[PDB]
Amino acid sequence: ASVHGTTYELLRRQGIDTVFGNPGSNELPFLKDFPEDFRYILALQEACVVGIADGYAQASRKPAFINLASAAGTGNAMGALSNAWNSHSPLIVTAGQQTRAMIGVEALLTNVDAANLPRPLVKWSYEPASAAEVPHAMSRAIHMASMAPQGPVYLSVPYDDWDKDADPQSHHLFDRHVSSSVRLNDQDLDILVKALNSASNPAIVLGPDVDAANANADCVMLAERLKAPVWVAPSAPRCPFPTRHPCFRGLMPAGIAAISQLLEGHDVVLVIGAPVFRYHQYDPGQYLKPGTRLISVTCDPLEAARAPMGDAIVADIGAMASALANLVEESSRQLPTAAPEPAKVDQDAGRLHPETVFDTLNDMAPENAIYLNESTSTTAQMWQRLNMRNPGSYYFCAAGGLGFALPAAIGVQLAEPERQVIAVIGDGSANYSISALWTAAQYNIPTIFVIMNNGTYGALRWFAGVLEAENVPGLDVPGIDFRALAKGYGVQALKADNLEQLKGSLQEALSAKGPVLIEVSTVS
Amino acid sequence: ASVHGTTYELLRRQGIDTVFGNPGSNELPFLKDFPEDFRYILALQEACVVGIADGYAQASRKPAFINLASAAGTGNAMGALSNAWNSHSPLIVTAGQQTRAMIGVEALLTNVDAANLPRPLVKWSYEPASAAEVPHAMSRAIHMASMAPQGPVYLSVPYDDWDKDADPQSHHLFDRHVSSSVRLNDQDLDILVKALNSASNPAIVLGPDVDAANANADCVMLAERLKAPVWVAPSAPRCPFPTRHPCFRGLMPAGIAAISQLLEGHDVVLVIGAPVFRYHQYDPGQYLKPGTRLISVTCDPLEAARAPMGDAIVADIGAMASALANLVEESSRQLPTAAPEPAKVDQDAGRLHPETVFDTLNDMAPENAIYLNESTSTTAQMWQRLNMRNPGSYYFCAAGGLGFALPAAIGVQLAEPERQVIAVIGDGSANYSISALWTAAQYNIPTIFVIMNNGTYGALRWFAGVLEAENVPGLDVPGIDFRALAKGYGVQALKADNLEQLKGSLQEALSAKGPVLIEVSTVS
Amino acid sequence: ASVHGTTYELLRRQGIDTVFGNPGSNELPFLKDFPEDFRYILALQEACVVGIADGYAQASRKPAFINLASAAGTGNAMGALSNAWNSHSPLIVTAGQQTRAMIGVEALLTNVDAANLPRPLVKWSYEPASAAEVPHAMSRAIHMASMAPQGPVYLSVPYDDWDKDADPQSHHLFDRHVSSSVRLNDQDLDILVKALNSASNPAIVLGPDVDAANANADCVMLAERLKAPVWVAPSAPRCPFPTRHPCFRGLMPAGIAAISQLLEGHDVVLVIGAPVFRYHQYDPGQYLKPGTRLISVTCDPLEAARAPMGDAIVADIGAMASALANLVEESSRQLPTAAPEPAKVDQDAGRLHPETVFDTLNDMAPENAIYLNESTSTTAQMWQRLNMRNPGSYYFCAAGGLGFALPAAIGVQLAEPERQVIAVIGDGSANYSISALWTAAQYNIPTIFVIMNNGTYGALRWFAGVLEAENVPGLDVPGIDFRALAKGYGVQALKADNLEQLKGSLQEALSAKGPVLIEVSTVS
Ligand SMILES: Cc1ncc(Cn2c(C)c(CCOP(=O)(O)OP(=O)(O)O)sc2=O)c(N)n1
Ligand SMILES: Cc1ncc(Cn2c(C)c(CCOP(=O)(O)OP(=O)(O)O)sc2=O)c(N)n1
Ligand SMILES: Cc1ncc(Cn2c(C)c(CCOP(=O)(O)OP(=O)(O)O)sc2=O)c(N)n1
Ligand SMILES: [Ca+2]
Ligand SMILES: [Ca+2]
Ligand SMILES: [Ca+2]
Ligand SMILES: [Ca+2]
Ligand SMILES: [Ca+2]
Ligand SMILES: [Ca+2]
Ligand SMILES: [Ca+2]
Ligand SMILES: [Ca+2]
Ligand SMILES: [Ca+2]
Ligand SMILES: [Cl-]
Ligand SMILES: [Cl-]
Ligand SMILES: [Cl-]
Ligand SMILES: [Mg+2]
Ligand SMILES: [Mg+2]
Repeated sequence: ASVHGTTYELLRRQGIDTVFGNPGSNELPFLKDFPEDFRYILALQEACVVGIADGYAQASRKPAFINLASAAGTGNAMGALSNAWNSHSPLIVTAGQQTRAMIGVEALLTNVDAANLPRPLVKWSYEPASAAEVPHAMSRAIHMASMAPQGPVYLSVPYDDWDKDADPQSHHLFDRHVSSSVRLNDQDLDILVKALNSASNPAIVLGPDVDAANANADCVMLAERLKAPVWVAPSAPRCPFPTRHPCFRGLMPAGIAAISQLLEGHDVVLVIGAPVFRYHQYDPGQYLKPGTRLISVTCDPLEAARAPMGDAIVADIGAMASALANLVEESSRQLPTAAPEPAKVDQDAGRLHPETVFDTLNDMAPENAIYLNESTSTTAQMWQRLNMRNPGSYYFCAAGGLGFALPAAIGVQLAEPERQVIAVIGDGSANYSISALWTAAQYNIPTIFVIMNNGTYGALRWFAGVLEAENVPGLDVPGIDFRALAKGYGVQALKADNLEQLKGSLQEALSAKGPVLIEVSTVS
Repeated sequence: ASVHGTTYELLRRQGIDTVFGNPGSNELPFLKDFPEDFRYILALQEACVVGIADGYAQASRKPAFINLASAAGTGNAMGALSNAWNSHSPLIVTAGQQTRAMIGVEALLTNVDAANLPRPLVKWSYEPASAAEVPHAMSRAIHMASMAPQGPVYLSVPYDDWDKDADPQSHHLFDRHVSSSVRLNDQDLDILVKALNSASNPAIVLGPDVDAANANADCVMLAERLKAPVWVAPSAPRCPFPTRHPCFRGLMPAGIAAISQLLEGHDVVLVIGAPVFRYHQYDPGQYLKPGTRLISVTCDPLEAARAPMGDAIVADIGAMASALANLVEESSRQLPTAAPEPAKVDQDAGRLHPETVFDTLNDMAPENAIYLNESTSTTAQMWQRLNMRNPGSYYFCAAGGLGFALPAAIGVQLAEPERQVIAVIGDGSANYSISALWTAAQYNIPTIFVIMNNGTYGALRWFAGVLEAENVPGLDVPGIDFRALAKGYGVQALKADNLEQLKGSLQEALSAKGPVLIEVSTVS
Repeated sequence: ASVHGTTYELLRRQGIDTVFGNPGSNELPFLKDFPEDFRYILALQEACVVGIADGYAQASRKPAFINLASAAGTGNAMGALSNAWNSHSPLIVTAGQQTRAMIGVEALLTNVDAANLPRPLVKWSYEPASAAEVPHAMSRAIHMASMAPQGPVYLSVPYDDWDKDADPQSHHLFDRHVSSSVRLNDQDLDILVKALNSASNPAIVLGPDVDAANANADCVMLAERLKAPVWVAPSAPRCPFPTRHPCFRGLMPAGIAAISQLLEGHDVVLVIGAPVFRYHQYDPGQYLKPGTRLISVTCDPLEAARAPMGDAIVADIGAMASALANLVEESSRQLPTAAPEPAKVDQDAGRLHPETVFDTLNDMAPENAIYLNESTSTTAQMWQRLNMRNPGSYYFCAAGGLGFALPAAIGVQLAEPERQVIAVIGDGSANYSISALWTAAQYNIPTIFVIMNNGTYGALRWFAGVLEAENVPGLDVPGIDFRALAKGYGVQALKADNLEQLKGSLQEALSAKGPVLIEVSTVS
């Protein structure tokens, strides 16, 4: 067998059946004779390719396979990889290299020092030393992406390798099963459970790796048993808990002092599946107040090492959440009472308040909708206003890199064809990966894109306000017609300049058979 | 408090009380006011510093702390770090940097691009962005070295940082407990146990991480229950099993074909705490024969990813070995019978056969001796001839890097003051880290060094033989007087030119109160 | 032809005829059939191999070729490479890699991520993607080491490559001539010359790249024409000027304030072949005083970029020094008068003052002796007391990394068989690369080693004094018998406990036919 045949068999045997890509000449020998059981999803720029694959992997809870055009294609995707690193997304990023005979002279399209190119944003990065090594290297890439803590990996392959003879002993790669589904030993787990049972006022903080593990329901059971309030760790890339469950307390502010104040009076704080903590703003103070002990369960040694406080356990989040949920006692304390409904913001017949948009989405969207957020100035109100009952219902750029939500919403919608995906994206953010719209049109992936148009980089204006920073250039983005951009890429386009029109536009979008973009005129 | 005071308190609170070092000017501000409860162990060159620390960490089963002289000191230690990487040794390697005000001009002793210097031989490498970050970075270094899979880490600190004010919130670092003591979830563990119980002819292969975890006794119980032969994985850095236990079958040859042949007819092969596999010689063939299934338990995702065959489970070796030993059924098969005694090689009254040396050591050494091996041409016979009943009884350079055993034997002896350490080191290997002898003399660490002197790089001569390689230069090392070298560094020196003298020399060495070097004249 | 045959022909055609090495199994297929016109120089540890090659390259003013044992051998040499980087030494460092078929499984002796290992201490680092690329990669290594600014490079070669068929088109590599012998364009050079001619009180500062270029005599002509005092830039790795020439003013102190004070009143300061500046101690103040303009000529863009003051010209030092020396006017100012003789330090009949040792060496050594310095506390007095009339007369570890002078002195002596080499090395420094002595013995390279024995790391004691740092551990190195160490490696050994004996020992050493080590008892 050839390296090509053996590699596609390895992929198929490891559950991979879709290639997200934008092709180049070094990749044509990989893509030729493309197997009839595989699906190729084309996107027009590599930030889009990787964003789509990332949404697909996150929602499907399995690795996604990517093929990019040598160094330039890889480089165009590196902002996307920064988000993927922070969300622990299992992405197998492959790129073609020049023919081995032409690497030394650095012919056009030679990826120089290839394995160094995507660092430090990948778990593993490699170029094989021979053609027959390629299937083994691909095996390594699959498993390195998939083992806890999951993450992106990179493999560069000289284009002449594919037609060469494979090692027949590569068949041993095909059915390898590799597990990191592990949890704390019984003795030490019993110590932790007893600490939780003995707490007089426990709190729980949950991060994205809970949703990635589909540990949400187990965490609900855990919070109910412990009668504990539940927060979402700051800068949340995913939603790990039903947002109208009685224990739910919302998104933590991304500040050191703000978090220690929120946790004050809680004697044991159990953090699961989050870094401790993804702060953002400068908000100096105490990491914890006296009287609060923190215990973190994380899938990532790098998270455990860098926490500035608390104990940590490095283990699989699904295995730990299940074990804890089933081992803790039923506390006789009273169950926390549900947060009140958010207020209705006054809304006239003019431009939309973001609060109005979120309330209307919550009113009209199906109860199993999936939301994506890249409307940076409105995140707190989004979290308060969307009832998200189910797992896999929310995604936000995990490293704060704009250009994620628009393509990721297409990948999530491909992963979850029966759940309506609604991406809420600011007018600034919408441009970064605008060409991703084409893929939704071409494959008829019926994502709904809600563009929040206020003409400015709102979150930066606000931050310039808190800095008292005068004369900052580059904060306004006037003069973009998003309906025309949608038309440009073949996506149905609507515009909502007021509440009446927003409702009408959503009704049309929700019953459409294809992707729809709604440009919403929002308040400055 | 100062960064200096806070950092030493963090070290003390995390169980660190010894600094292995060779000082330079960038390190003096760290080493000043050296705490009276800490111990500084000086060595004369950095391969020696790190080799001593490495033996200490491996034998003590806890992290060792190192302080090296900027870039040059770090660089001199990089061969030592290659071994430490392969043995998963928890080494916290620190080095001083120029004062922050002088880094930009690249004053003498500026470590340029410092964090890149020890890559790829460290798990984590870093220089903090400010003085107040230093204690947090040190915390990260401690935990990154100590979490499974253990390994060396690197921290560079500008010398002006130590006198600066620490963050008072650094006190939260002091008592952090971080655990990776995890094992496979119950459901999947039950599947594995049933596969082991159902095997008709199981075999067990054990690697160094078993000895590192002190999982040896549990693996004995496991092998006894399964009535299974036990091999040591190839290129063994440690001994994971009593070498005269009835199940023991010895060191596997480091070849692909040789291993698949040895495993033929075994239906399930359980590998614990080893890469799959650390082959060395070219020996092409089948990874496994038809009919053999392999299951690997490893502490290291990188090992699981690169195995060319078999299933894998990534977990703590101590936790897994304990669980398996206690969950498997007692097989009704007959217990394997012990390997026969090795033959006595004919020995005249002249130069010593290596076999004679090992037999004599086995006869005379205490039953709790600890051996180190850097006699590269004699490893197979060493493994056959030393009865090593106890854990922690054997060390061999895990990446094949010479210059390990001589300093490591000093560190092991410091770690295990009641167990006589005996390092068996070839005349070629002895030179790499010869100056380490001084540290044994100065601190009166009573290691015994047995120099196998045959005047040549024997293993390379042999390999040149199998290659039919003629006219290879550089294979002979005549003209070294090891007794004079020992005298040079203050270590008692003896010479054994025949068996009579070997016995006499060992008797003297074994009753000595200090380190002793015996130069043994061995056959070409 | 094979890759082996083609590669040795390329080496021979590019002027390489000597391999400095310590062999391992991955290198045997390179070293087999070693050409009869090449010379292999074995050393016992890789810091020694590279130090010897470095002295050889620096003194010969041509590249030196090195072959090391995979990752461990490379790593053991990395302290040596730190010095080589700072001295711009043209070193071609090669190492063997595992066979391509065994790289993926990471068999023992696989150099993982090989090209990253020696970074950031090399100009270029690479592993070829195929066997037929090896000669081209070697060509690249040769030229990258040899082009200004010269420096070390690294090439890793899988051992199976050597026997494969070469590309016949590789013959075009053999006679390539690559030049960087360039100087500033005529127009801008005329501007510089006019600035020098117009200066009322010029000074000249010279660094190691002047001696590397053999630009010394041209700089003498330049200083004589300009009637300018001449200093050696701080932390000097080489001597660029006759030390008793009337213009010579000695070694600059390695401090910011000290240098600006020395240069005060000089209106134009021309720096040639040095960084601006290799400061060491913290000595804050002005980079230059008002009224001083600095102009730097450097072979190294990295030096020009990081200078904190002055203009710079990046060009070949030999070409620039020649052009300037021949273009400037003869100033009618008076020639500077020579520095006075240094004082004779009072010396009793006991332990030797370092000043006495240097005075006696100056009295007895030939006028074309070559000195190496690794006696860190005595450098200022060494520079004042040795009359070094000729180029290539002084070497000091360019990155401050100890372990350079002992092996480098052997390489320099091999490069300059008619010039007596005398290495003056402190008792602390002597241990780092002590095994290098063996190579001097075995090849009968008649270097003289003068060990300055005061029992302590003197320069660090002094620095601990200026820091007022109390309780610093690890500063004393008692209990080393250097005569026994020399005996151990087959080198004639003498001891000088007083002046009478020093004179007697030097007389014997100077007339000896082989290497000689003299252990000198010096004052604390
Ligand atoms: C790739 C990239 N570029 C720039 C930014 C910086 N940035 C920018 C430009 C923001 C403004 C986004 O504007 P928007 O219209 O999408 O949303 P808002 O008006 O609600 O802030 S928020 C933010 O962090 C980024 N995070 N990622
Ligand atoms: C740092 C380093 N340098 C070189 C080698 C290569 N090497 C060398 C030089 C060997 C010969 C060791 O000679 P010895 O006298 O210690 O033992 P034997 O005579 O029994 O082989 S075995 C081997 O792998 C190495 N492994 N590590
Ligand atoms: C590899 C390495 N390790 C440690 C140092 C630190 N160091 C050390 C240890 C010095 C003392 C040298 O002692 P010596 O006996 O050779 O000479 P003096 O007594 O004259 O200082 S000077 C110095 O910078 C270094 N520069 N390089
Ligand atoms: Ca109102
Ligand atoms: Ca509502
Ligand atoms: Ca906006
Ligand atoms: Ca016989
Ligand atoms: Ca016996
Ligand atoms: Ca030998
Ligand atoms: Ca006097
Ligand atoms: Ca004199
Ligand atoms: Ca000294
Ligand atoms: Cl358990
Ligand atoms: Cl479980
Ligand atoms: Cl010109
Ligand atoms: Mg990069
Ligand atoms: Mg490196």
